[PDB]
Amino acid sequence: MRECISIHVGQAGVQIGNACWELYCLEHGIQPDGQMPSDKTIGGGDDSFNTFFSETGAGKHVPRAVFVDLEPTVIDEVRTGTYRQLFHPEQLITGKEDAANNYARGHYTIGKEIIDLVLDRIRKLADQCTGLQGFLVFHSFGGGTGSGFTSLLMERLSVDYGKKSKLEFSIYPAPQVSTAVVEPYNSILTTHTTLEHSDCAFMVDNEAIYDICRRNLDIERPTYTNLNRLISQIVSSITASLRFDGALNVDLTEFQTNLVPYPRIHFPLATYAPVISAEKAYHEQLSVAEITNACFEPANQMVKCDPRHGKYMACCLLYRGDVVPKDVNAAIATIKTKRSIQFVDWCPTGFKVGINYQPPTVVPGGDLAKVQRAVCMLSNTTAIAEAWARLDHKFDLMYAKRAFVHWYVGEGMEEGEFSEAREDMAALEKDYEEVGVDSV
Amino acid sequence: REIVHIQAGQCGNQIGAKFWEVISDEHGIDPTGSYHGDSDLQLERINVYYNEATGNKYVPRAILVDLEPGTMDSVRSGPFGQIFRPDNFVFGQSGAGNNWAKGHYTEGAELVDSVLDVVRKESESCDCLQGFQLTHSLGGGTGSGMGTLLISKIREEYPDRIMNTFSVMPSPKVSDTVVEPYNATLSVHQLVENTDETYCIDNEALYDICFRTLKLTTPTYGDLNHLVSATMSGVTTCLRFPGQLNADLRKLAVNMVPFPRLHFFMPGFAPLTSRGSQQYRALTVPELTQQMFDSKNMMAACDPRHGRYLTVAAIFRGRMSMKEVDEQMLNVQNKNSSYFVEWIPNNVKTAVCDIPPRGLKMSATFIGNSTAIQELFKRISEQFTAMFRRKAFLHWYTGEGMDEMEFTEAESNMNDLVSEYQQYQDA
Ligand SMILES: *[C@H]1[C@@H](C)[C@H]2[C@@H]([C@H](O)[C@H]3[C@H]4[C@H]([C@H](OC(C)=O)[C@H](OC(C)=O)[C@@]32C)[C@]2(C)[C@H](C[C@@H]3O[C@@H]3[C@@H]2OC(C)=O)C(=O)[C@@H]4O)[C@]2(C)[C@@]1(O)OC(=O)[C@@]2(C)O
Ligand SMILES: Nc1nc2c(ncn2[C@@H]2O[C@H](COP(=O)(O)OP(=O)(O)OP(=O)(O)O)[C@@H](O)[C@H]2O)c(=O)[nH]1
Ligand SMILES: Nc1nc2c(ncn2[C@@H]2O[C@H](COP(=O)(O)OP(=O)(O)O)[C@@H](O)[C@H]2O)c(=O)[nH]1
Ligand SMILES: [Ca+2]
Ligand SMILES: [Mg+2]
Ligand SMILES: [Mg+2]
Repeated sequence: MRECISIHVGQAGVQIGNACWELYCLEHGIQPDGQMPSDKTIGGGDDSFNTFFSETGAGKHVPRAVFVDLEPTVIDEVRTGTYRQLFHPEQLITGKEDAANNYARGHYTIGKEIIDLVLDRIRKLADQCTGLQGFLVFHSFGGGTGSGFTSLLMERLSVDYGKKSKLEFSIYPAPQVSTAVVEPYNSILTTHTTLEHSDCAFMVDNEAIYDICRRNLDIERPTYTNLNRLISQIVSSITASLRFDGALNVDLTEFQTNLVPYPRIHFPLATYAPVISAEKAYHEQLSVAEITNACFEPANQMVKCDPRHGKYMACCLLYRGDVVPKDVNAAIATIKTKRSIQFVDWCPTGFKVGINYQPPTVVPGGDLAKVQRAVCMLSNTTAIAEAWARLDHKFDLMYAKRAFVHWYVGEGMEEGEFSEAREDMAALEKDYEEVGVDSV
Repeated sequence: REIVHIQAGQCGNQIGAKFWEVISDEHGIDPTGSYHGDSDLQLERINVYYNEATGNKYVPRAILVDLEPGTMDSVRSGPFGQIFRPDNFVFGQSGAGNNWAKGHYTEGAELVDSVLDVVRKESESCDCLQGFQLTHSLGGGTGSGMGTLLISKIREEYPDRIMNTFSVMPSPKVSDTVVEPYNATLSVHQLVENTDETYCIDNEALYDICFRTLKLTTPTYGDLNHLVSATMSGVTTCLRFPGQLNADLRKLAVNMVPFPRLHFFMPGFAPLTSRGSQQYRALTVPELTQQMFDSKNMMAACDPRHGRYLTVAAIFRGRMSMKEVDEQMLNVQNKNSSYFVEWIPNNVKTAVCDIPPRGLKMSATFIGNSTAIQELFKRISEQFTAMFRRKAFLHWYTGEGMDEMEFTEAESNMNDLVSEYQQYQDA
């Protein structure tokens, strides 16, 4: 048991979902038709991969997942694509009219028409769990559905499932691939609304991923496909602790204990390595020391910010592949003596380490070199508040003129909701400032 | 004169399993529960830890407890996993998430009555139950939170029996989560009131022994546990084999505990020899004695020279000169008399058992009630305060219904414990 249900919301959530589940299948040896020859227990089981996959009597391994979008064309590609046999038709849910990059339409006008159906389908999955751990919710900040519907769903999930854990993978907007001027509005609105209902949220800065694809993989103009394959590797690293077993494989929930010192301070910074092309990986072994060192290069971060000018409240290292504790300990020792790693005075300075022996996997036709060992660092740093600061400033510029606000008001929202949301974000920035101040 | 063993949580069940492997070997019991030894000295007091079952089998009087099935599944499939009574596996599914509150107040509260039913079944088959021994960590949630809950419940139902614990203290040096100082402080609060004897096993010390002395660059928890189970075998030798000194739990307590709250012992073991050519070297009684008193052989990271011994129990194992043992023990006291409080005359007691442990021709186990143990609690207190100052990570606990006041109270009592040690260190 300890099942995990994934919910993929809007285009970004769905398309990232595609990449994640394809990768999971390849990591576990699950075919596109759902068959898994190595699984000798037919129709069920309590293996580690069962946290993410249920099983049918016919031997099909089915993602514990729901895909939701307010228009049909993205999910329609799942329905007709390579892994269409993987999902039951009822797991893939679509409306006919999207939120038009408007939080109001995602949370209210359009979202309300489909929310009950979505919850019913999620309930169907939950009732098949013997020990449900919680939910993972994938969505953009900037889209109308990703922002508006997600926050509606999170509110309703808190009612129907209480304090059952809810984690987010949230796509933070970047101008290189953004599709709406109002994405700062949608971002602040959903962040405010979801804050009390989320236990932990992994922000993914599209610009950070964009830069990584350009610099480390020599991709001239990254597409969502490029971005999502990288993002999936990082999500896989984080969930691998749940999907594989091993003596040194520390569960994500245990990292969470360290990562969340106060309820609102639940936004870890993810850093991943190695991201390297096949051309450059050839005849190049990246050691434990090398990939570990790369975790403190801000260019490898999932969110653009500078931890060297902030304070740490936690540092977690999630290794996978050919890695043993001896080498990790040596690597960390070196880093302790050379890097800019200052902790707040109220938390221990020790790094928490987990190791999963299953090696990193890559999708065919991908950009990433297949490597023998990889690492994802999860740190709690005051620096991540930079991301809030940038968004909040963009919000302030437009809202001072009430630009585009009539679109939200026309859908029933009030200016009070905007100022309330913005005030919460101001308080959040203040929170990250306060935790960094020394104790009396 | 039966003892009921309880092992709670991951650490508790893993050291617990190791303990039963070790003493089973000593008593000649194989994984099936059959005696295949060649000495009646092995069976003379085997009733203390084992029930005799049909087919002339020996079954540990052991109850295995956890809020998640993982570790106990591994115990079941372990070397001596088959020996345990299957009905004595009591486990939930939810886990405790390294949360004392979950173990003590919510998740554990749901499971504790089931455990007590098994305790009662075992106690009813005892001719004359002397008491209980618990193995657990203080840094987690189940062993710490639910373990101290169990202790409280057991005291309520058996208020005139002895409660003994092997308690693994957390250390940043060997740590799983940052909230370990919270869990430990909350637990010490319980142990000070509800145990008669507590063996303080410091993970910091276990690591330093493995690293410095035993030359292991990268010790696993399994290697830490070899030290613990060896030590546990030593300190319980007097209970398991015929002898005069500290032959039961109450007589040990009367000898070791001059004041009821000061019942936290530093255990020690010798020899601790790194692998190589010197591993085959013959050990003399003088060398054993010196090593057993050496701070580097202590299982609690405290400097004995920073305090005074209130009481000491020493137990030698193997074929050796009783005369030489007596002479060397007297030498220690007479050559270092200032470290033994003069207001407790003759406070060092020595036992000698013929049966040595596996893989050694002779060994010595040390049990000290030293005021230096205050350093251990001071460490936890400082780590506690660093976080509690800012109420860091407290939401994990308040979410289970706990209030800040309960933390304040636990901290104050542990600080009182420290000052009580300092009082007698200066007396
Ligand atoms: C860890 C490894 C360090 C453990 C190993 C054996 O079970 C342990 C043997 C033990 C070794 O002691 C040493 C190296 O000086 C060591 O245990 C330690 C260091 O704690 C071993 C290899 C032996 C050789 C013991 C016989 C004799 O008493 C001497 C020594 O133990 C003591 C008291 O120092 C044994 O023969 C032990 O088998 C493992 C398997 C290890 O690899 O992982 C474990 O769980 C372990 C402790 O069992
Ligand atoms: N990384 C990544 N980002 C995406 C992807 N698709 C969209 N985005 C980002 O998501 C934001 C727009 O939100 P969408 O998910 O497309 O919109 P939606 O959730 O479908 O909401 P509506 O279309 O308005 O109903 C922009 O910042 C995009 O850059 C994707 O596949 N991968
Ligand atoms: N010596 C030793 N300590 C352990 C072991 N497992 C966990 N610990 C320690 O115990 C604490 C964690 O408690 P744990 O027993 O895992 O949690 P629980 O299952 O909820 O009781 C930490 O301080 C760990 O360092 C073990 O096998 N051996
Ligand atoms: Ca199966
Ligand atoms: Mg859309
Ligand atoms: Mg544990």
